[PDB]
Amino acid sequence: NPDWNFEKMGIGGLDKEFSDIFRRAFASRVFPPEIVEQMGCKHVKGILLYGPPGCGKTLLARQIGKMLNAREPKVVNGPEILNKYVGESEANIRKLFADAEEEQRRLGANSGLHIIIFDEIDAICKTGVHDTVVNQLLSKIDGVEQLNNILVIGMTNRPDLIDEALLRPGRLEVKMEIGLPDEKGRLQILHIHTARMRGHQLLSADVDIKELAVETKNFSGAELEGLVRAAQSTAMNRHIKASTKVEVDMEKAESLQVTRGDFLASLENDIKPAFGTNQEDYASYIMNGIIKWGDPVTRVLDDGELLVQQTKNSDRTPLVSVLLEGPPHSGKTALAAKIAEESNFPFIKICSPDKMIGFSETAKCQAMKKIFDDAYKSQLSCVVVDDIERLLDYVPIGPRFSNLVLQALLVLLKKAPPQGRKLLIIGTTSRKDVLQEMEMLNAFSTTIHVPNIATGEQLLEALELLGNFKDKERTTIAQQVKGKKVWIGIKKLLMLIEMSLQMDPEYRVRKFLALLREEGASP
Amino acid sequence: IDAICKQRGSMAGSTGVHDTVVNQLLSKIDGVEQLNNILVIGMTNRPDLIDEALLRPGRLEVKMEIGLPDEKGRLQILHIHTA
Ligand SMILES: Nc1ncnc2c1ncn2[C@@H]1O[C@H](COP(=O)(O)OP(=O)(O)OP(=O)(O)O)[C@@H](O)[C@H]1O
Repeated sequence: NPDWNFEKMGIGGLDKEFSDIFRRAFASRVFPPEIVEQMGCKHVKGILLYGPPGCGKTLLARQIGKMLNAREPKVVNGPEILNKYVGESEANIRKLFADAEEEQRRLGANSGLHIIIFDEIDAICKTGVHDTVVNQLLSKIDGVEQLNNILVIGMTNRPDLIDEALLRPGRLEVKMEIGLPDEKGRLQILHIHTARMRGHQLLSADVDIKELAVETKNFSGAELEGLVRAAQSTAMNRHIKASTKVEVDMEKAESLQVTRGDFLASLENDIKPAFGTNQEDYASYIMNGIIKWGDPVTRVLDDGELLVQQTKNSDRTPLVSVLLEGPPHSGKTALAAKIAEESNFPFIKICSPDKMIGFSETAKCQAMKKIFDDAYKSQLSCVVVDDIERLLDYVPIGPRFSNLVLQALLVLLKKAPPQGRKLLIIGTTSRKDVLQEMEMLNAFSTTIHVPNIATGEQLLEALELLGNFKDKERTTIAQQVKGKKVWIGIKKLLMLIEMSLQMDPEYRVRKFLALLREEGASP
Repeated sequence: IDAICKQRGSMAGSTGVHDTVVNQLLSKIDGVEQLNNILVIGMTNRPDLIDEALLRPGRLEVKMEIGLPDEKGRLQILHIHTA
């Protein structure tokens, strides 16, 4: 039988798609032809493969051409059919059907299978020349005479611009989607390149190919080869003392080694990716780390762990929400980012207003919808939304705000993901009364409170952990602040310390204390 | 180079002479026959108008940006022109 493997194709994921085809898309072929003719059914003869540029599509087509006792596939590269003279292109299109018609007449459908490969079909299919070509191809594929031994495979990166009539059933039946070169493929390519040098013992042992493969992301085979060549260039130039004139070469220009340093230098400053990659700048939201100046941090973190484990191991509460609360400058987004990082989930993302400046309500709604749609594809995911009041931009005058964003958030806060999947949501804000007065506080399942430095001993402990002031100043600070309560956030404390450290040592303490007096307050 | 090479299509004419030129150039630079004793240098003011196909691995694939000079460059240019 066809006995699909998909490991035959030397790739990954095809498991699912191969299954599809072998079991149900294609199957009439294996079935006895007489019964197929007797009842009905229709052999599939149209497959379209769409995805970003890569070597997977051509390799898959070659594997299929090896996946059957067929002829040699006929491949046309680009719009070579187009001709200056009238009539040549459609003539050639018909000329391609040579052996097919030969077998479709001498043995009809009872002959060998014919494979047709189209590269960048979008160029030819989408004014007289183009419409004539499209009509000729459509008639030849499906016309008065039916061919039962021709298969057409097309590859494109812009499926939206293909003719709709070409997607009618019986012309392009099967749809296939492609992706990018995975980590295992990148390792295979790097091994196919490097090994040659490994055999000659010319490669430094310090090189670790796994690390290089990990660093390279979104790099195709050509890009990896270019990176290797640039590493070779940086290695060989060590002996090329060329200058304004060009001396070139030395007594050690041979027996060269593509060292790791050359690889890294070429990767950073020589060869740039043509697509880039993702980005997770947790350092942006966590710039100065977390310092345990008291008990509240531990309480917040423990509640976060409890919520995470409830989300992970629940059956009838697949969706859970929580709200971070506190006064301004209390450090709320950093704690949420820390909890998300400690979650250890496959999918984590942050929605922040810093990425939406000058947007209208519709753009913000579309961005949020896209993020949640992406989150709905994984098995268990976490999402954090910070500065809710800056999202539905709010002003105490009027008051004024955006209703579309508020309604979208209210709808999204209680929509469960598809069956068998888990989602966690963490929201941060510094204005609870406003949200409560909007009837939005009842959507969240629970809340947590972020406090501020209250007692002087906590301030002294924070100073000691920061390690900025010495014992002499600490004695006076404790003397003057121990017998009184304080009210300050950590971010403001860092700002005050940085501001006060500018002046000369004789005044610093006083200046600092002066500032601490001006910023004092009570809840 | 941008005068000759522009994105395929995107032109309103019946002759279609702006596409055959690009296709012939692409075939000759990188075709079935392997020619490896040539180097092509192309300079332009508007890199965007160039057809995307010509800018890729194999075809061209090394691109330099010449920017405004710095204080040292200005000094060198003035010295050169005042020598
Ligand atoms: N124990 C801590 N908890 C939280 N943040 C801390 C802690 N120690 C140091 N930090 C740092 O203090 C800063 C807190 O600022 P953050 O942006 O988290 O506060 P915020 O209340 O969200 O700000 P704002 O109210 O001004 O929008 C961060 O740089 C964070 O890394």
